[PDB]
Amino acid sequence: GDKKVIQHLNKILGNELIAINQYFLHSRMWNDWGLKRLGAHEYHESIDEMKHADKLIERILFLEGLPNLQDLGKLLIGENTQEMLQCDLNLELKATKDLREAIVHCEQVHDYVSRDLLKDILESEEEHIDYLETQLGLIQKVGLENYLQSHMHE
Amino acid sequence: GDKKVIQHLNKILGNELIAINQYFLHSRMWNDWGLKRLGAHEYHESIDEMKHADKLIERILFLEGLPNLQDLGKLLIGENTQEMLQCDLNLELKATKDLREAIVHCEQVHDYVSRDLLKDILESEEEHIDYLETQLGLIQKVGLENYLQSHMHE
Amino acid sequence: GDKKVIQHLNKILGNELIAINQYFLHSRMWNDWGLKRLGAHEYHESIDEMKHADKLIERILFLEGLPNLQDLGKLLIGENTQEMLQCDLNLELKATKDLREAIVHCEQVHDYVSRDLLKDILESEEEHIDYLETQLGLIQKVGLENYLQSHMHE
Amino acid sequence: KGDKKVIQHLNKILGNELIAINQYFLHSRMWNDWGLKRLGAHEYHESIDEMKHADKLIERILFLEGLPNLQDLGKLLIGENTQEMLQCDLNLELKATKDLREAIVHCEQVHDYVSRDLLKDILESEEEHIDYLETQLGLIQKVGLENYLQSHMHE
Amino acid sequence: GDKKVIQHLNKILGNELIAINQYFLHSRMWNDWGLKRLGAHEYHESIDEMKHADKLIERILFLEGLPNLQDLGKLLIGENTQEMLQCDLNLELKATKDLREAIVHCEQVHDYVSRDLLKDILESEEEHIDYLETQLGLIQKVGLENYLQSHMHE
Amino acid sequence: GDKKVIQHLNKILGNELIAINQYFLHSRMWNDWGLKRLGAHEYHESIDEMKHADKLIERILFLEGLPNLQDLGKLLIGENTQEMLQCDLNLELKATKDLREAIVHCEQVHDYVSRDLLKDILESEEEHIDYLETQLGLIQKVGLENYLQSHMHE
Amino acid sequence: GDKKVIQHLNKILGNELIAINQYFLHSRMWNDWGLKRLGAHEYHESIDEMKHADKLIERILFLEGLPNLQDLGKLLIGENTQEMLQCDLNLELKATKDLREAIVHCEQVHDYVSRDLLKDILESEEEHIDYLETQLGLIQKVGLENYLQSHMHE
Ligand code: HEM
Ligand code: HEM
Ligand code: HEM
Ligand code: HEM
Ligand SMILES: [K+]
Ligand SMILES: [K+]
Ligand SMILES: [K+]
Repeated sequence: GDKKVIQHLNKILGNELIAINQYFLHSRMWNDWGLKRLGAHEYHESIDEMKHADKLIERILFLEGLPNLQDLGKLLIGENTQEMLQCDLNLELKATKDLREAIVHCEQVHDYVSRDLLKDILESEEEHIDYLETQLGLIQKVGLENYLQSHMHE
Repeated sequence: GDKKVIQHLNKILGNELIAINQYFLHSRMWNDWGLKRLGAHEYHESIDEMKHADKLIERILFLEGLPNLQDLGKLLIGENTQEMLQCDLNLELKATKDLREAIVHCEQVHDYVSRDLLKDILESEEEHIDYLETQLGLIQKVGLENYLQSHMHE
Repeated sequence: GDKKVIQHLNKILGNELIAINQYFLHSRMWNDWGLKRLGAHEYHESIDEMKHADKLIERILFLEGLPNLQDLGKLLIGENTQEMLQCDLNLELKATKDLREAIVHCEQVHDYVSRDLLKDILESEEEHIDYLETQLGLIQKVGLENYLQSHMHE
Repeated sequence: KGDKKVIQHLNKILGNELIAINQYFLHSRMWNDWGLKRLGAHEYHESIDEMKHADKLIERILFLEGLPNLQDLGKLLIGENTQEMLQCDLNLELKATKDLREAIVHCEQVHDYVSRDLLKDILESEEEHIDYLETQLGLIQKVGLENYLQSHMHE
Repeated sequence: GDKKVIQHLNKILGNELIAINQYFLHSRMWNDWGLKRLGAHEYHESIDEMKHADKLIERILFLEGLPNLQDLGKLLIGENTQEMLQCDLNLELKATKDLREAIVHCEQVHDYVSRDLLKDILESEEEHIDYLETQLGLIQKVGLENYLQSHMHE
Repeated sequence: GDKKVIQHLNKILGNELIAINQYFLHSRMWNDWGLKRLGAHEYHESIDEMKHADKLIERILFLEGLPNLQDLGKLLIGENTQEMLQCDLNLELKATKDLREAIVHCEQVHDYVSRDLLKDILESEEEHIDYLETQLGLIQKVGLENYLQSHMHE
Repeated sequence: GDKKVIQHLNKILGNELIAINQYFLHSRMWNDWGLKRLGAHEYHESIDEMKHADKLIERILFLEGLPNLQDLGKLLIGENTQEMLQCDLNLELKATKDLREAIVHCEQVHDYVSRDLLKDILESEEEHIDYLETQLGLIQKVGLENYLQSHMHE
C-alpha cells in the first residue's frame, strides 16, 4: 500500500467517524422533539456513513495499513433544526474537499481501486449536500413553522 | 393531404415541442427545490405533450408532409412557482387558440380525421388549463407558503 | 459548480436535444415506410437520449447552472435508410468528441461526479456507434434489399 | 290508503331532500372546481346519501298510495365560499331536522309506526351531518381558514 | 367561456334535471306495481341522466358560469305503462332538439370540447329513444298484457 | 330520419359490401398461393368491413330506412399481389371520397350521431390506406420477390 | 378440376351469398323490433352461411376455378316475423335442391371430396329447415303473440 494513500484513507475515515456520531445525535434530537420525519432521514444518513467507514477500514487493512478509529474530530452539534442542518452541510463541504484531495493522490500513484471507492463515497456525499441545500431552501420558501410541521409525521 | 392542413399540423407540433421542454425544465426545477409533488405533476404534463407530438408527427407523415422538429420557439421559463404556473398557462392559452384555427381549417377541407386528432389534443390542453387555473386559485385561498408546503411530498 | 463544467454540460445537453429529435423523426419515418424493426430500434435510441438529457439537466441544476433547452442545433435528416443511419453516425461522432473534451475538463477541476455521469453517457454513445457501424456493414454484406426486408417486422 | 297527513308530511320531507340533493351536489362540484377535493368528495357523498333517503320516501309514499311530489323544488342555499357553503348546508339541516320532528309526532299520533321508523333513520343521518358541519366550522376557527382549506385540497 | 354556450349548457342541464326526476318516479311506480324489469331499466335511465348532469355541471364551472340546478321544468308523469313510455319519449324528442341547437352554436364559436360532450349525451338520448320506440312497437306486436307479463321479473 | 342521410348511409353500406367480398376473395387467393400473412391480414380487413356494415344497417334501421343489401357493385379483383393491393387501394380512395360527402350532409342537417359513426368508419379506412401505400412502397424498396417471401409465413 | 363441378360450386356459393345477406338483415330487423332471441338465432344462421361460403371459395380455388362473388341473386325479405321465416324456408328449399344436383354431378365425375363438402353443407341446411318448420309450427300452436313474446329476451 502507498503510505500517503493510507493517510488519505485514514483521513476520510476520521471524517466519516465524525459524521456517524453527529448525524446519529441529530437524528435522536429530532426524535426527542417529535420531528420524526427528520429523525428517520438523519438516521439513514448516519447508517450510510457507517457503511462508508466499513469499506474504508476494509480497504486500509487490505493495503496493510492501520485503520485509525481512535481519533474522533469535532462534532458540530446544532441546537435547532436550521442550525443542525447547517452543521451537516458544513461537515459535508469539508468531507467533500478532503475526498477530492485523496482522489487526486490516488490517481497520481495509480491506485485506481482506492480512487473508485472514494468516488462512490463522494457521489453519496454530494447527494447529501443536495438534500441539505434543498431543506434550507424549503425553510425559506414555506416558512420555518410549516417546514417543521411537514416533518413531524414519518 | 391538404398543404395548409400540414402547415397547421406543423404549427401545432411546434407548440408541443415548446411545451415539452418548458414543462420538462419546470419539472426538474421544482424537484431541485424539493417541491416533488409539483415536479411529478409537471413531468407528467411534459410526457403528455410528448405523446401528442408523436401523433402529430405520424399524421403529418401519413399525409405526406414533412414534420418540422427543427424550429423551436420561445420557452417561457418562470423564476418561482407562481411565475412558472402562469408561464405554463400563457403557453396553453396560445396553444389552444392555434388548435381552434387548425380545426376550422380541417373542417373546411373535410379532413375529419385530422380534426378529430386535434380535438383530442384540445380537450387535453383544456384539462391542463383547468389544473393551472385551479393551482393559481389555490395559492390565493390557502396562501403561498401553505400551497408550497402541500407540494413538498409526492 | 465550475462555470466551464456547466458550459460543457449544456453543450452535451444541446447535443442530446438534437439527437432526441433526429432519432424520433427517423423512427417515425421508418414506421411510415413499414420498416418497423428499424423504427422501434430508433425509438429506443431516442428514449435513451431523453434519459441522458434528464440526468444532464438534474446535474446542471444541482451545480446551480441554468439548463439550456432553448437552443436547438441542426438536425441531420436523411431521406433513405442508408443516409439516415450515416446521419445518426455523424451526429454520434461529434457527440462523442464533445464528451471527451468535457471529461478532460471535469477531471482537471476535480468534479469527479460529473466526470462519472459523462463517462456513462459516453459508454452509451459508443454502444450506439457500434450498432450504426454494424448496420452499415450489414447493408454491404447482405445487400440493401435483404437488409431492408429484415427490418420490416418487429 | 295511508293517512293523508302522513303522506303530506312524507312529501314535505321529500321536498327537503330534493333541495339538499341539488345543493350538496353543486357545492361538491364547486369545491372540486377549486381544487378542494376532499371537501368535494365528502359533500358528494352527502348528496348521494340524501338521494337514498329520497328513494325510501318515494317508495313509502307509493306504498301508502299517495303521489310522490318531485315537481316542487324549494330554494337552494348556495354559498360563495367554503365558510358560507358549510353554513348554508347547516341552515338547511336545521330546517330539515325541525320538519322531521313534526312529521314523526304526527306519525305517532296516527299509529303509523313504520313511517315513524323511516323518519327516525333519516333524522339520525341528518343529525350526523349537523355534527360534521359544526365540527368543520369549529375547525376553521381552531386552525385558521387557510390551514383548513389546505387540509382539504387532497383526498 | 362564451355566454351563449353557457346558456345552452344550462338549458341541457335543465332537461337532464327533469329527466332524472321523471325517470326515477316512473321507475318506482313500475316497482310499486310489480313490473320490476321496467322498473330496473328506468332506474338505470335515471342514473345515466344524473351522470350527464354531472358532466354539464363540471363543464359549466370550468367555463366559469353558474350551474342552474334551481329551475325544474315540468315532469311528464304517465298514469299507465303505455303512457309512461310515451311521456319519456316526448321528453327525449325535446332534449334531442335542444342538444342539436346547442351543438350548432358550439361549432360556430369553436367550443369544440363542449360540442363533443354534447354529442356523447346526444348519442345516449338517441339510444334511449331506440329503446322507447322499440318498447311501444312491442306492445303492438305482442299485446299489452303479454308485454307487461314479460316485465314482471328482473 | 332525414331521407338523404339514409341515402348516404345506403351508399356507404354498398361500398362496404363490395369491400367485404373483394377483400375476402383476395384473402383466399393469397392463402391458395401460400402467402398466408397477406391472406390473414386481408381476412381481417374483410371482417372489419363486416363490422362497419353492421353498424350502418343498425343505424339505417333505427332511422326508419331500408337497408339495401341487394345491390352489389363492381368488385375490383387483381390477378397478382401488386394488382390486388392497388385494387384495394382504388376501392378505398372511392370509399373515402363517399364518406366525406356523407359527412357534409349529416353536419348540414344536424345528424351528429350519424356523422360520428361515419367518422369512425373513415378513420378505419384511412388506416387501411396507410397499410396499402406502405405495402406498395415496400415492394419497391425490398423488391417483389423479397416482399412476397416475407408474407409466406404468418 | 372438372368444369361443371366448378359451375355447381359457384352456384351453391351464390345461394350462400344470398342467405348471408338475407339472414343478416332479418337478424337486424328482429333486433330493431326488440325480438332479440330471434335476432341472435338468425345472426348465427348468417355466420354459418359465411363459413360455408368460405369452404366453397377455398375448394373452387383449389380446383383452379374463379369464385364468383359478384353476382348476387334475389334476397327474400319479409315484412314481418311470419313472412321472414317463410322467406328463409323458401330460400332453404331452393338451396337444398341445388345441393342435391351438385352432389349427383360430383358423384358421376368422381369428385368425392367435393361431394363430402356439399353433403356437410346439406346437412346443415336441413337442420335449418327443421328449425324453420318448427318455428312456423309453434306460431300455430302457441299463437303469434305468445311466440313473439317468447322471443323478446335471449
Ligand atoms: C465505526 C463506527 C461505526 C461503524 C463502523 C458502524 C457500522 C455499522 C454497520 C456496517 C451497520 C449495518 C448497517 C446496515 O448494513 O444496514 C451499522 C448499524 C447500526 N449502527 Fe453502527 N457503526 C458505527 C457506529 C455507531 C454508533 C456510534 C451508533 C449509535 C450511537 C450506531 C448505531 C447503529 C444502529 C442503531 C444500527 C442498526 C442496528 C440494527 O438494528 O440492526 N453505530 N453500523
Ligand atoms: C420530439 C421531442 C420529444 C418527443 C417526440 C418525445 C416522445 C416521447 C415518448 C413518445 C415517450 C414515451 C412516453 C410514454 O408513453 O410513457 C417519451 C418518454 C420520455 N421522455 Fe420524451 N419526447 C421528446 C422530448 C423529450 C425531452 C426534451 C426530454 C427531456 C428529458 C424528454 C424526457 C423523457 C423522459 C425522462 C421519458 C421517459 C423515459 C422512460 O423512463 O421510460 N423527452 N418521450
Ligand atoms: C332527483 C332526485 C334523485 C334521486 C332520487 C336520486 C337517486 C339516486 C340513487 C338511489 C343513486 C344510487 C346511489 C347508491 O346506492 O350508491 C344515485 C346515484 C347518483 N346520482 Fe342521483 N338521484 C337524484 C338526483 C341526482 C341529481 C340532480 C344529480 C346531479 C348530478 C345526481 C347525481 C348522481 C350521481 C353522479 C350518482 C352515481 C351514479 C354512478 O356513477 O353510479 N343525482 N341517485
Ligand atoms: C362474402 C360474404 C361473407 C363471407 C364469405 C363472410 C365470412 C365470414 C367469416 C369466415 C367470419 C368469421 C366467422 C367465425 O368463424 O366465427 C365472418 C364474420 C362476421 N361477418 Fe361475415 N362474411 C361475409 C359477409 C358478411 C356480411 C354481408 C355481413 C353483414 C354485416 C357480415 C357480418 C359479419 C359479422 C358481424 C361477423 C362477426 C365478426 C366479429 O365480430 O368477429 N359478413 N364472416
Ligand atoms: K400549514
Ligand atoms: K431474402
Ligand atoms: K303469455
